[PDB]
Formats: sequence, C-alpha cells, structure tokens
Amino acid sequence: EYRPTLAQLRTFVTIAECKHFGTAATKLSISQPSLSQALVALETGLGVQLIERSTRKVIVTPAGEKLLPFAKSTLDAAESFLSHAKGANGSLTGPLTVGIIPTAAPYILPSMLSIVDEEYPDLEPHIVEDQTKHLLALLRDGAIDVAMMALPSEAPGMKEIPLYDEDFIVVTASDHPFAGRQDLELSALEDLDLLLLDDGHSLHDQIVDLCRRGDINAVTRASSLTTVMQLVVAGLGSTLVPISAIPWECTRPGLATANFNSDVTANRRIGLVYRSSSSRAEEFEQFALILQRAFQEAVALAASTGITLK
Amino acid sequence: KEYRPTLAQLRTFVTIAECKHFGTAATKLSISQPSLSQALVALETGLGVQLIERSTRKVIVTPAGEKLLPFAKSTLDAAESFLSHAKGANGSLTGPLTVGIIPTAAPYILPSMLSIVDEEYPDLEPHIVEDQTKHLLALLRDGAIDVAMMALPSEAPGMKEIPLYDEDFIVVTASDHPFAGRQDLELSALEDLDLLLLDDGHSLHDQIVDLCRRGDINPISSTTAVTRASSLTTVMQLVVAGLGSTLVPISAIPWECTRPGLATANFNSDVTANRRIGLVYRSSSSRAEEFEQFALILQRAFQEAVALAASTGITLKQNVAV
Amino acid sequence: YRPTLAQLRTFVTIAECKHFGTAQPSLSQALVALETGLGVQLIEIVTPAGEKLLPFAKSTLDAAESFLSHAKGANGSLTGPLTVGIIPTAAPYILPSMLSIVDEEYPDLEPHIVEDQTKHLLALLRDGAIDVAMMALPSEAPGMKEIPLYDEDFIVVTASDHPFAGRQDLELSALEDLDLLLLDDGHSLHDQIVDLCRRAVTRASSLTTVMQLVVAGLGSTLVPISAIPWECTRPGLATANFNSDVTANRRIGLVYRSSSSRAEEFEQFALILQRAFQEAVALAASTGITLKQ
Amino acid sequence: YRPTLAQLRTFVTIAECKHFGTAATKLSISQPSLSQALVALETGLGVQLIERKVIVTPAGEKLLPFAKSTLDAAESFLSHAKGASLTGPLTVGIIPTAAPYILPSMLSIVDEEYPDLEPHIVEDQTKHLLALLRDGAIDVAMMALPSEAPGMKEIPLYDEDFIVVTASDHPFAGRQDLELSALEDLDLLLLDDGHSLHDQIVDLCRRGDINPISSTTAVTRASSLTTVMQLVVAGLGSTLVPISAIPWECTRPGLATANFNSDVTANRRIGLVYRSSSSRAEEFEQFALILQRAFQEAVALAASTGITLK
Repeated sequence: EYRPTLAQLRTFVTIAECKHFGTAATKLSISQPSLSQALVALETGLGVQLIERSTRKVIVTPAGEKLLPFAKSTLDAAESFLSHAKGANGSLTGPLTVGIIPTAAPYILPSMLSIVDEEYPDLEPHIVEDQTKHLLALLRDGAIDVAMMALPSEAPGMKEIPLYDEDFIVVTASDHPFAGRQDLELSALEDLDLLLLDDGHSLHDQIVDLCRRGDINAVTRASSLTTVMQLVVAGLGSTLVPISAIPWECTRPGLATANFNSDVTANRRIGLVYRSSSSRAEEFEQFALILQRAFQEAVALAASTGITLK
Repeated sequence: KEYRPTLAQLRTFVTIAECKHFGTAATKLSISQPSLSQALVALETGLGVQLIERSTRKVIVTPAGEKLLPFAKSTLDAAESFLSHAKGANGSLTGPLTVGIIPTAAPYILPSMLSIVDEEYPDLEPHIVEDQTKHLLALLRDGAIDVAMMALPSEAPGMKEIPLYDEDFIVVTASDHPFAGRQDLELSALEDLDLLLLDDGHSLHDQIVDLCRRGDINPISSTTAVTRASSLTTVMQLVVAGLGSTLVPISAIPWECTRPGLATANFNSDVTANRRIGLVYRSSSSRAEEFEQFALILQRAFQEAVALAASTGITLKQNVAV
Repeated sequence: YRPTLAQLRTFVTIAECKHFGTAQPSLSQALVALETGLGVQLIEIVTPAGEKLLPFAKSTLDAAESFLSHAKGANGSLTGPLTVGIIPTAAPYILPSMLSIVDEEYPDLEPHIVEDQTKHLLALLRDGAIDVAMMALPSEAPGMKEIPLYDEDFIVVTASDHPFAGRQDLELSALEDLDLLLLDDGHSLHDQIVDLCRRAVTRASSLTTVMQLVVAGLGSTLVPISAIPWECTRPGLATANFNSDVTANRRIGLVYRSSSSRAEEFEQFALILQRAFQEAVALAASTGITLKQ
Repeated sequence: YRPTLAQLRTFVTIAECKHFGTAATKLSISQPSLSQALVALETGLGVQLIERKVIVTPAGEKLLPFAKSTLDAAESFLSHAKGASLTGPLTVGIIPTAAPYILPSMLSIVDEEYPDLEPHIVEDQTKHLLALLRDGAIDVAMMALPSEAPGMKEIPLYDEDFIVVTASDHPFAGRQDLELSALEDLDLLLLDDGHSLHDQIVDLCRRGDINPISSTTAVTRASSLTTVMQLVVAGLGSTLVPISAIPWECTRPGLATANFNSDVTANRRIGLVYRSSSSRAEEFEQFALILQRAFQEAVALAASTGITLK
C-alpha cells in the first residue's frame, strides 16, 4: 500500500547534502520536528535505515547512498514539471538525451556542445552514439528523447525535422589519378575500388545507391571512418566521406581529395527524428536551430583546411 | 505556502489523460470517483491552468495539458523506479521489470514464466522484450531493459551473469532420414548431416558451428550456404521437405517438433551438446538479490518446460545413467 | 601467366586417383607447364607446396563441373537453382505446400529460401544475392517489377476470455478497445467510412512469441489466415473477424529485377505460389475456425 | 567437350559490358575473336547464351553466376600459387580500438616485405569476430586475451598500456602519480577497450563499493574514440585510451594526458586467435611477428609526440 511522497524525498535529499538537521530544515522552511517526522515515515514505509544520527554529524547509511541518486532524479523530474507548467513555452531546459549516428557525432559535437554551454546553461545534454537501428530502438523506448540521423528513417511512428544536406567528397591516395580533380562524373565511381562501412551504417547505403544511379555495381570491411582512412593511405581503395569529417579524417599524410562536377549531386539529408506522440515539437525545433548552426561551424572548419569543397 | 504538486495528483492527471473517462481512471487507481476529481481540481487550482476539458461524451486533454503530460509521466517513472530499487535491494519483486529474452527461448519459457508471476508475485509488472543477443546487451547498457536472459558466456564487460540452467540439444531430421530415431550418435555424425542454421545474429547459430568443430568437422559448407532462415518454425518446414536437418533445444519440442513429417535423434551420453542460459544484469545495479530471486522463477519455469517436453513421449537426451 | 582448366584438372586428378582409383606422355607435359608457369614444384608424392594448393584447385573443378551440370538443364523452365526471399510472416505458412509442389512436379528445380525482413530482401535483390522475393505490395522500389499473387485476409486473435472472442461483425472502431501486439508486416486496414489506414513496452519479434503473450492475456493481435493452423490452434486462444464491409488484408506479390530476362520463368513460379496459398487457405478452413466472408 | 577459361571470360565480360565492342576492348582482343569464343562456347554446350544490342538469354542468366564462381576459383588458385609462408589471401579481423592504430605500420610492412601476401582487414567487435572465425569467414583475429572460446588457440602478442585523457582545465591534467582511488573523482566514459585496471597494492576502500547509475533516459555513451574525445574536450568526463591511439586522438587542442603511478598496472593483453583445427600454425606465428613489429612502430610514434608515457 505504501508509496513515498515528494515531500519525504525532498527531506531525505536535503538531509544527505546539508548533513545537519537544523540546516536542512531551514532550507526547506519547515520545523525540525517536521523534518524528522517525514524521514521516519519514509524509513518505516520502506523498512530500511536511511540516516544514521550521530553526535557530531549525521551520516548517510550504505543503503541510503544507493537510493540518493534515485531520489534526486525524482525531484529533478518534479521540478521540471513545475518549470514547464509556469509557461516555459519551448525553452531548452532540463535533461535532453540526444542520439547521434557515428558518421556525424564526432564532427558535429564540438561546435554543438560549445553552443549549448554558452547560450543554454540550464540545458543538460546527454549524448548517445550508436547506429541507426539501435537509435530508433532507444527512441521507441523512453531511453532517448530525439535522434539525429539520415532521412528518410523509414519509421512510421516517428516525425522528422529536416536539418541540412551534407555533401560528399572523394578520398583517394596521394598517388591516385583522380587526386585533386574537381570535375568528376558519376561514371568515375566505376574506376574506383570503394571502401565502405559495413551493413549497419547508413553511409553504406548512401553510396551503393549512388553507384546504381546510372552506373555499374566486398571482403574488406571496416566499422569506422578512421580505419577506412588508413586503408586509403595504404592504397587499398578509395572512399566517400561527408565534408564535416574533413578536418578530423582527411588531414593526415598520404591522402588526397576530389569532388564531382556541379551537375552531380552526391549528398545525404540529415534530420531530427522524434516520436509522433511527443508534445515537445517546438522544443525540438529550437534544438534543431542549434544543430544547424553547429553544422555551418563544422563546414567553416572544413573550408579552413584549404581542401577544395564542392 | 508556495504550491508544489504531489505524486497522487500527478498519478491522477496521467491516468485521466490515458483512459479518457472519469470512471475508468478511478477504477484503475482503485480510488473513488470523488477522490479522483478532487486531486485533479487541486492540481488545476494549484497551477492555475485548465488541464482537462470536460465534455459529456468523453474527456479531452487541453492544449496546455498535452505539453505537461510527458513531464508528469517521467516524474512518476522516476518515483516508481525509486521504490523498485528500495525494495529490490532486499530481494522484493515489485514494480515494473523489463526482461529481455533471446528468440530461441522466449516462446518456450514465457507460458510457465508468466503463469508463475501472475499467481505468486502479483505486485510484479513484467515487460517482455524479444530480440537477438547483440540488441539485448545494447538495450541493457542504455537502460532500456533491466535484465536479459541469454546464453553464457556473454563476454560483455560491466555486466554480471547469473547461471540459470543447462539446456540440452536434440537433432531433428525428416521421418525418412537414416539417422531418424537413433539415440547413440557421435559428433562425427554431423558431417553426414546437411545442417540448416539460423542467421549470424542468433546465438543458436554459433552453439552448433562450434559443436561440429569439436568433432573435427569443417562447417564451411553449411554456414556459407545460401538457404537461411530467421525462425525455428521456418527451419522445421525445410526439414519436413527433406532439405536438411537441424538441432533445437529441448524446450522447443512441444511447439516445433510435433508436426507430421519430423523425427528426433539424440547424441550418446558421453557427448555433451547443450547451452548454458543465464541472467545478465548491469554491474552498477543495486538490485542483485531481486534478480537472484527472479532467477529462481526462471529456473522453475524451465523445469515446467522440460516436463512439457517429456510429456510428448519423445526420447530426450540422457547425459547420465539411471 | 594464367593457368588453364586442363592444367588444373591434371594436378587434381593425381591426388583424386591417390585413393581407391587410378587416373600418358601428355599428362606429364601439362603438369610441367603448370609448374613452370607458377615457378613451384607441385609433384615429386605431392610436395608440401602442392598440398596447400590442392584444395583450391579441386574447388575450381567443382565449380567448372557444376557449370557443365547446369549448362545441361539450362534450356528448361524451372531448372537449376532459384534463390527466393520470403518475408517472415509468410515463409513458414507457404513453404510446406510450396516445397511439396516443386518436389513432385519440378524435380530439376533447386530452391533456396532466404527469410528476412522486407528491407533486407530488396537489398539482396538489387545486389543479385537472391533471384526473386515474396513480399507485400506495393514495394515502392524503383527498377523492380511486381507480379501480384494473392490477397490475404487478416484475423483477430484474442484470449479465450476476451469479450471480442468469436465475434464475426467487428468494425475498425474495435481496434481502439484492443491492446495490440503487432508485427508491422502486411498492415492495410480501412473500412468504408473509417479513414484509418495503419502502416507500449512489451515487444516481440516472432508470431509464436506474440501468441504466448495472448494466452497470458497481455493483449491481442492480428495474424494472416495462412498462420491459423500453425499458430492459432494451441489452447487458450480465440478468433474474431471483421464484417464484410471492412477490408483488412495484405496483397502479396512476386518482385524481381527489371533487367532480368527470366520473366517467363518467374511467371511460372508465381503460379506455384498461388497454388501453395490456396492449399494453405484450405488447411486453415479445415480447422473449423471461421474465416472472413 | 569441356569449356575453357578464355571462353568463360568472354561470356562473363559480354554479360556485364552492354556492347560487344566494349567487352572486346576490356579483354584486349578483337571483335571477331570475341564472337568466335562465344559461338564455340554455345556450340560446345548446345544452348543459346547470348541474343543492334545484346541481351542475355534466360538460359544465360542461370549459368552466368556459375561462370563467375569458376573464374573466382581460378583467380584464387593463382593468388595462393604466387609464392607457396605468408602468400595469397589472408583475412584478419581486428577490434575497433586497435585497427586504425596498428594498420598503418602493419600494411606498410606487408607491402615492402611480403608482396605476395593479400591482406583483407575486417574491423568489428570481438564477439562478431569470434563468430566470423568459427564460420570460417576470417582466418585469424586480433583481440584482447583471454579468449573464453575453447575451440580456439591464442598467440600472445603484446601488452599495451593505457593513459588517462582529461580536459586541459581538469585538476588531474598532467599528473604522473595517480592512484586507482582517483577513478572515483573522474566521470569515466569507457569503450569496450579490453582494459583491466589493477594496482600492486589493493586499496581496501574501493574493493567492492560501486556507484549505481540512475536515470530514466540513457546516460552519455559513445562508440568510438574520436567521439569520446570530443566529449572530453567539452568537459563531460574523462577516459582511458591505449598508448597507440595518442598520435591520432590525443593531439587535438583542449586535451591533456595523465598516467598512474608505477605500482598501478592498467593495460590490455592483445593476441592472435585462430582455430584449433587450422594447420597453418607455423604461418600464423610468422604473421604474429609482423603485428609485434607494427606495434613497436606505433609505440615509437606515440613517444615521438613528447607526451609522457607510463
């Protein structure tokens, strides 16, 4: 029958932090007997000793230490409810768990995390980097609030927010014939021996469908771009990478870049995907503007390398 | 003086928004209809906003109520998780518990497992997640599930394993197959068979490839084959048609090995072809004794599944003398 | 330098006559030409270097001998291998009657079955890994051609104690009352005035697992009629159908590449699948469970 | 009648190249010679394989895969004949936390000293590597020991130390005397690195006491070192990385390194894992020497940065 109350949890957390009884009661604006009564009601209702009262100062019991984080997250959730009830109207505050695909996370995070720390200090971002299938799994579950991935995400129960279109660039060895060329056609993909990420990466299908666009159609297989780059330096083939990856993957010795001609469009559409049942549309659209800004900062960093962009 | 909402008020507001009536939300919370209406009006007055729009046909959530509903549900989930870990630390099975089960064990362990928790653990609220081993461990690190039932060893770091039971394998061939009915097979006999295996993400796929390599066999012709199924019931239809044989765990016998056109066969007692199923949870978890108690339910549910397999009359593998 | 089949066939033949069999001036010349072209001593007894190369040479002949074997039945309709991909919600219910028809009427055909989701079949179909795919229409994929096979109705599966158990007059509004556990495969639900069109923590990956949840009273589900004899006859279940004005079904078809020149061969295989479905429907009707009218 | 390889290459090239004057140019033969080998193959088999544009006949489509597998088998024979220790193809699997840091030196050694060797790299997680090793999809795997598989045999390669990477402003930045107790103060973001922390003096306090995580959503978690690094610069925690990753991940601005004291041993044991049934033990032992050499070059590159190592 017993369920703990917020006032009891609010008492237990304040006592564990302030470590005294006459200082936790003053911060909560309640009497010292009222503080001790909510604690004993919480202890009796759960049947576990939470606070050990000594003569010098009170100490949190071993069992209390394990429960304290769960009690604080309960209060943060309740305080988050009162903040939005007071007319928040779509402001980045409180926790926000964001899932990002691995081919975009390390290239968008530096500018995105810097913008949040300086302009949205109340926001508490949590970053989850995994492949597209696990992100949608965590999105259908409650483990993440929003996911950054390539559109379309073929998911029915989700809604998409288009962010930007990110061009591709060809990465070859320095001695490769196509090195430095800026006028390639899609037919040139036939001459290349492309090195692709495995089947769970969305970049793997963004390139095999790009070859099928009016051209022709295995054992070598990597899971990260940095590993593919080392294979390209050694001359075991070429690859396509998004422009935001240039300063982090395309500046090591032994590499060279190449672009298609202006009439060719080889890119990927990155967007923000969230649950249809969510009522936080205007909160996600505001977070979408941060990501759009972080991408333009990432593009500027790519141009700063001196490598010719599309 | 300054207003703070309570859990009982939030619990009322969430239930009303989901059930949409005032006589089905009160019954679900096991409270009276006036008590429900007072907590809602107290929550509405304390915040000074209209959360629910009352009509005669049905109740609708107001625009302001829609924005607040997710925050109220996350508040209840956080409080319900606090009570779960407070009672879980001593071994109590209360509140929600999301369990993950591999697909080659879920439909054969659930009937007895769900019947035990419904009759002996009414406060427990089980949620079932059936997916492959890789996705279960992924969902376990990210907190999407609380515990996972899978084959040991899991080799995943930061996790702890609770060994449950050892489940023997049985060979399923066509009725006309030469090995049909034999109870003395050696591991060398796998060479003669044309095994039909599940794809690469199923743990049963590797529990059989290493089984042939134990008998000096090269399973190259069977693993890199073209024919490939994702479920045991599909593999069974191929065995009936005489396109090869397969190995299945004993708990799958009453559900997959009783259709016409099949026949069973076991290895000899000196051969040990089985799998070790265990309970896997996070090392940071403080509900160890709660999971240890849930392990006893699964062990009992397995013995009922084995008893159901023995009830078919099909000879099971004998690992020892009688 | 490139080796020839005649040279490889000689080197394999010595080891393949080293058992209980016996395999000529020409023979020694083809072997010496193979050894000189590669610059390695292969035969002394087989040399150490020859033992490592022998399996790769034997697999070369097995591939060449398989080409001559399939070069035979080439001028036939359903002959040789045929790799077909089937969605998991249709494979185990169409296979029994489909393999029985090809075993009795097309003995030269060598079928290979690939069961996976719709996306992976289309992926394997573009990359040539499978020759044809059985899935729900429309596939929306370009460069592919579709052969409509049949329209397969759905049936509602609830617990025995459920109120809707046995009802044969349900409307789409009844889906609101149910707590559905779905596989998404095949969904296309829409009445004459509904306006629905469909594309929880508990989640299963197979129908047999969903069924065990329905017996335990953790919700209801919709299954195709061909799954009735294999999934809906265990104790604790009950069936229900929509009324005739409601149309809850899926359109299954055969999809192959447009560049393929085997259209007339696939069209003949489409008739086998159509027959196998009518046999599967007859098996469902043999259970006594009422089907949708 | 038996078909020849030259006849099969003609039939395969014609089926792929859409003209008969583009297949002949690729084979460096004449247009009449191409048509004669095709007609000889058609007459020898007595079936029509090819039908002012060429289409492959229904019978030709069924035979085309068998002709390509015949050529792949013949090309496989020439690859292994090339020098038959270390000749022909060799598919090696490497864990993602070691591949991009061992490949540059390893691929350079095999190119200069083992030209007949044909390496194919497979980068994936340890569990998927062992799966591909049982099913014969790869010949050898580089991973962390001990391997819990019984049907495999292990060749120990080297022990690779870890280094602590924090933000530049972090208090522990630059310290070379850390104890295991210091891990409590850090908010570690860990990859499945293979590491095993262990002090030569077991501190009694930390033995057992763990901190339970608590959140309704998922906690911050990355899948690659390059993503973890971007989180460390932004001050969302610290991490442990292997020394070979220093020149590729620990030289960006905003990072700082730190090592434990000599009594602490934080490393991982990397080895070569192959099947017990394999008869190329003496060859895998030779390939093990290449990895050992490639690791010492990777360590030398790490020492070349000037960052203090363990």
